[PDB]
Amino acid sequence: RSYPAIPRIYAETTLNMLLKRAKKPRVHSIDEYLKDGGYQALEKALNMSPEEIIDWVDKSTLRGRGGAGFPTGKKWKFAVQNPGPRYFICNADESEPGTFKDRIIIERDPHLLIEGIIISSYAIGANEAYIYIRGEYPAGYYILRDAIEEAKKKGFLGKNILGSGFDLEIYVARGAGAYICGEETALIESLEGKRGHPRLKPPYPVQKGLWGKPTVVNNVETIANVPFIISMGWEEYRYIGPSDYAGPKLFPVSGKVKKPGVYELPMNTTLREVIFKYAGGTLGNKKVKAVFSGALDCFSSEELDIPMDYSPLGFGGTGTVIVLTEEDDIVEAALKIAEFYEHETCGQCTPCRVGCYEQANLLEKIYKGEATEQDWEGFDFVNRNIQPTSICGLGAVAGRLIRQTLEKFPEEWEKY
Amino acid sequence: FEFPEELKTKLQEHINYFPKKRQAILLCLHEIQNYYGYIPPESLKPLADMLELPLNHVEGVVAFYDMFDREDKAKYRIRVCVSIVCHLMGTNKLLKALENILGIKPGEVTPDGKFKIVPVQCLDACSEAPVFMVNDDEYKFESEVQLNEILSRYT
Ligand SMILES: NC(=O)c1ccc[n+]([C@@H]2O[C@H](COP(=O)([O-])OP(=O)(O)OC[C@H]3O[C@@H](n4cnc5c(N)ncnc54)[C@H](O)[C@@H]3O)[C@@H](O)[C@H]2O)c1
Ligand SMILES: Cc1cc2nc3c(=O)[nH]c(=O)nc-3n(C[C@H](O)[C@H](O)[C@H](O)COP(=O)(O)O)c2cc1C
Ligand code: SF4
Ligand code: FES
Ligand code: NA
Repeated sequence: RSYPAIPRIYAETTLNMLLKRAKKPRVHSIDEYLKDGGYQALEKALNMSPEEIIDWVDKSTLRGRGGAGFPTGKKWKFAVQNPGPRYFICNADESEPGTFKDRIIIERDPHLLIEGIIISSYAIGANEAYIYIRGEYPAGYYILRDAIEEAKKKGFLGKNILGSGFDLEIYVARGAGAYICGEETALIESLEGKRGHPRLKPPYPVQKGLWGKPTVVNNVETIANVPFIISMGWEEYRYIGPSDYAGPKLFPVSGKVKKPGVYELPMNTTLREVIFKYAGGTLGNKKVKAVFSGALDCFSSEELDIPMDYSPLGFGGTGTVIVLTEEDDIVEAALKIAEFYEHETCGQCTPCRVGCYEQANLLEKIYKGEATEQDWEGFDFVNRNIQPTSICGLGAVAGRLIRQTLEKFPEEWEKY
Repeated sequence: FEFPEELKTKLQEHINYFPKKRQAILLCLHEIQNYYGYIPPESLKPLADMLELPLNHVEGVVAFYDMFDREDKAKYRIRVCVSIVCHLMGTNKLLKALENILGIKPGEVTPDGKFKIVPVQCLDACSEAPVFMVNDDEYKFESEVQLNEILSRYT
């Protein structure tokens, strides 16, 4: 059995949890997973009440790893207050620039994710679960399909799992090129066989989701923590990392570092430590100019001492670290971010549709030295006016990183 | 028009996979593009019938999703990441190497219909930048000599 080629992304851990197996760049099949005590947290979970599993996930303080940090236990609690049938969805759309943390769990330790999906589906009473994986992860899709079949053969999926009376089938859906399908309501629209257009929210999916039924959407990395919470118990989980932001976290580090890759570290690690202590510092020991938090925020060299946690002054986001050094042109970099939003707006909202397009079109003119004075003023205006009337997070942040480069690097923009 | 029996059986497998037929639309379109090297305009009506959807719904779905190509037939799609990290790490060197080897630029197809260069957004293998795919396979670009050897595997 063969899979399409995947680059061997470097992975390193100080905690040996989510990267216990995924630190090795290869598929860990079910026999190897079972040797590490795999699926034993599922066995323990099936001997617990769904309410007790929600309680432990709540007490663990686990927060959503998809970027918004919503408390997981609280999300599941909301869904179970609504009558069934309920659905569980694993969000494997991972399409934000720089964010390659989820694919290494999918490709290398698929059973860790599957075990977490089964436990999570049992906890919310969902008998149908989905993995929605982006179309540009074909290897991850085939690895998951094969691992699901392995789990079914071992009796971890299907009807009456391990004599518990709990039924579950996991379906794997593929995306087809749209970053917006990572937004949970557009993901649901895509699972329904439609274009990936975000819905007005509230209602949150826990109230009205797939086929208008209570639906929990959780990110791959969030789900991969669930077997650890059950296996170790919530108290031992709360003892990982700092007491206020407990648990392991994956940090995808790229750009101008010596050792780019995924680092599993506690959340009290600073951004400076991620770059210098772990990722080996910068290429050619050149000065750090900026860190792009995916396509969301831009941190300057004066902001490297912030913790990589979910605090107000913390790095936040998905812990995506893209390092730019002194040689990297900030305007050329801002243009690539503008191009990303131009390419990914779904077009439902007028200021988002026209603003994402104009921001990239005008920024290209500025970069190429073809912009008029009106093009410069128009660009500033457009960048500030993408968010109005937006119904999803994309319109709200399409100008964010670019505005931060204008504020933090005025001298470079001034040259253009 | 009628789908060949080898493709029809794969489409029927996807259609019967999810609880509802219409959920299989993207998997069916991926299967059609794999078989033909693009989405032939004549395939949209027989697919709509199989999914029990109106033709307009299927056409709107094909138009929305970036991976689907209704215009150019290509045996091998070379997806080149044109996003931020690969830009910083050498997308321009990868594009130059591809033009030197194949004689084509992004959006173009070789005369034999063998390769098409498709510029794409972040493929999220950024630590291995610059990134490209050749159909389902994904790689880090190192140099022209290395790229030439990779492309020689696609016959
Ligand atoms: N990983 C990636 O590829 C990627 C891409 C884009 C954005 N992001 C992140 O996504 C974030 C925005 O995501 P969002 O719009 O889903 O955020 P959100 O704050 O609206 O909600 C986050 C999650 O909590 C749930 N939720 C929130 N309030 C709730 C409530 N009152 N009751 C029940 N459920 C509730 C939502 O349904 C969702 O599941 C951004 O801040 C960004 O960091 C990540
Ligand atoms: C434009 C947009 C794209 C998103 N992309 C992703 C993504 O690729 N993966 C993900 O899990 N969440 C993504 N999210 C966040 C989801 O909507 C949602 O918050 C998340 O999947 C919930 O899981 P969590 O609570 O485990 O984080 C995106 C949000 C927006 C607004
Ligand atoms: S804000 Fe933008 S991406 Fe989100 S629904 Fe509106 S047009 Fe689509
Ligand atoms: S920017 Fe090219 S793979 Fe992410
Ligand atoms: Na997608």
